[PDB]
Amino acid sequence: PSKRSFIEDLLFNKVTQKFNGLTV
Amino acid sequence: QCVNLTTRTQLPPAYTNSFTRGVYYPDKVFRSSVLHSTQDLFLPFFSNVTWFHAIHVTKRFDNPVLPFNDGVYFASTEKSNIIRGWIFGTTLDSKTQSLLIVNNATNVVIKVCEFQFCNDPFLGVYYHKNNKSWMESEFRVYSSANNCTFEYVSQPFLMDLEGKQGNFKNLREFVFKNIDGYFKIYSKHTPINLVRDLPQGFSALEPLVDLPIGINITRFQTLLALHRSYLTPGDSSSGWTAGAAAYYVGYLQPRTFLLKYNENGTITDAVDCALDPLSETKCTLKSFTVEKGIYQTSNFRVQPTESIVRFPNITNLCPFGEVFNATRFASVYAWNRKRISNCVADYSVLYNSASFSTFKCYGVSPTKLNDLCFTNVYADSFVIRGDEVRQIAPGQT
Amino acid sequence: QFGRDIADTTDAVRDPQTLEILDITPCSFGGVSVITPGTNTSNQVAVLYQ
Amino acid sequence: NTLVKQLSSNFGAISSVLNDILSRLDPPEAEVQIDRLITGRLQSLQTYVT
Amino acid sequence: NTLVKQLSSNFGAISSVLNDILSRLDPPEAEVQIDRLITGRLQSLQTYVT
Amino acid sequence: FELLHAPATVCGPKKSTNLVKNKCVNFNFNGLTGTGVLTESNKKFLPFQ
Ligand SMILES: *[C@@H]1O[C@H](CO)[C@@H](O)[C@H](O)[C@H]1NC(C)=O
Ligand SMILES: *[C@@H]1O[C@H](CO)[C@@H](O)[C@H](O)[C@H]1NC(C)=O
Ligand SMILES: *[C@@H]1O[C@H](CO)[C@@H](O)[C@H](O)[C@H]1NC(C)=O
Repeated sequence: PSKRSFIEDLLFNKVTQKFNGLTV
Repeated sequence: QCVNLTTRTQLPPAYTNSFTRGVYYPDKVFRSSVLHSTQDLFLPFFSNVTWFHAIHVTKRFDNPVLPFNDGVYFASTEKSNIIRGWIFGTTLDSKTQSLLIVNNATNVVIKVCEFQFCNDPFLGVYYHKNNKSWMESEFRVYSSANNCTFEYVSQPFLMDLEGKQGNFKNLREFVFKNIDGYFKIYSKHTPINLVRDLPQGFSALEPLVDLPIGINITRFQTLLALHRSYLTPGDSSSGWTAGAAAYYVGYLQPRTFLLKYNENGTITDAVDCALDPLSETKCTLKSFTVEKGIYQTSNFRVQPTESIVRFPNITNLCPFGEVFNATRFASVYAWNRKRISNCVADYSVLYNSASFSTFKCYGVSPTKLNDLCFTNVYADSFVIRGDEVRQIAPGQT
Repeated sequence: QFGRDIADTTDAVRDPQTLEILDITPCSFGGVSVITPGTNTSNQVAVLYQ
Repeated sequence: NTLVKQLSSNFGAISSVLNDILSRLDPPEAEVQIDRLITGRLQSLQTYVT
Repeated sequence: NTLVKQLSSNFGAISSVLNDILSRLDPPEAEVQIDRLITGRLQSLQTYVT
Repeated sequence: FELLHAPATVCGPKKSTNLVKNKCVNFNFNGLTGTGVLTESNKKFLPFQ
């Protein structure tokens, strides 16, 4: 479904307030 | 004199658009070649503004009393000078003092008095056709005043009451604000030649005078000249005709403006910091031009629409007389302790009855004590001398 | 009687009449932005709520 | 996380939550108390940006 | 431009200018006026220099 | 009372001096005070300013 490559899709998964005015 | 007017015709109101008008120098400082902002009461641009007029066509003078809002804008396109003054006050009946403004062939006058104004006041301005001269023949404006506390007078310098109708050729603009017990007047004249509407383009008013008055004002009226001649048979309340005059009033409200000062310190342009998201962006950058781009402005919030209160179903009332007017007290070395629980308090019934010499409070404000809910409520009590009450404060020694 | 969230804030409350627990969520808050073509071209603008 | 926890610090004001002060005290006493929280909060905000 | 315009903020003193204090107030009274302005102005240089 | 917001005729007993020009001087006018050089103005005012 994503065109992300086999090694990239392996790579992603190795990695891991709004009421206070904090936003992203 | 006083009377009630008769033989009028009255009609539904008319309305027009508040093109950019209501700007003045906010204070007697000087600045130039600069953009500066101020937070002040103003007329928002494009405000819906009521149109009033009086025409023969009928006799469409009805000139009703209008509510004095916390500020008024007034202007008239002018011909034959039919405006002669204004009236401002609340009760208008000598039960309160009120302000009068007059411009007549005897004197130009400002007075604050216990005026008993008339119920439908006017000047009975009449024509000596045999000598082609116009004058007020009836002062049908107030009967009396019980006292006057301010009076000021200026000359009848140019009290010309004669002219001929047509397109308006003049424009007198006024703003009236009463704040901190002072009436501040700002004005402008402008020559015009316009078909009976608000002008286009821009100009800004200047402060004229600043007069102290103690009164509060809630209603206002315009003081006008009527017309009477051989063409107007009747009594002094029916034997009159309508002219062709018109005037407009706009009501001020809180605003923020950005103001452009030329090298000569004249307000050549202004921007309403609330009219529009583009206008608010202009205000955000403090510039009249903005380049292609994306910008951010004031946040979006949703107001609390209702209020609710949920105290428990208490019914009992606390002990009070059994504490503050008891038979006996402890020696202070062995001071007494008492519990208060499961009950409602009220301090106000204490303040209104008990002649306490002192009622100090710490960490709370006593006025708010009825607004709260509490735990572990204890009372201490003892007797000491009058000198010794000094010691009963936090950090005493 | 109360709850608190990990942001140190009172998230929930017991009603004194019904002893029913109620959850609070603040009034809606929005981020606002404005898009412009440049003033020396046109004055129609689009507004974006973030 | 540190910045949100800093809301609970009282900086020597009577209470952490302003609504407690701004309810239980009248303006001329609140206005010498709330004055401290603002200075404490600003300095925590200033440090974050730096 | 910002660092200059900070000269006009009152920081809670009665007025924005030393002359408008020293002409108005006795020296024992003035110090709890002037010590406000020193605090409020000094922080703006420290912020700008950083 | 109000204070330097606008001119009013309730002023203290001091006497005015002559108006010295082009010198570094202390100056004060109706309370407003400063130090500097004073020179002929090239700036117009509206009569109320
Ligand atoms: C003026 O004011 C006093 C206020 O006591 C009032 O008694 C009096 O009727 C007023 N008018 C006259 C006639 O002086
Ligand atoms: C400013 O005043 C000067 C001198 O009267 C005049 O030449 C100039 O056109 C004025 N500028 C404006 C826009 O008022
Ligand atoms: C004592 O104080 C209470 C509360 O104010 C009051 O209701 C009561 O009448 C007082 N009794 C006397 C003896 O004054």
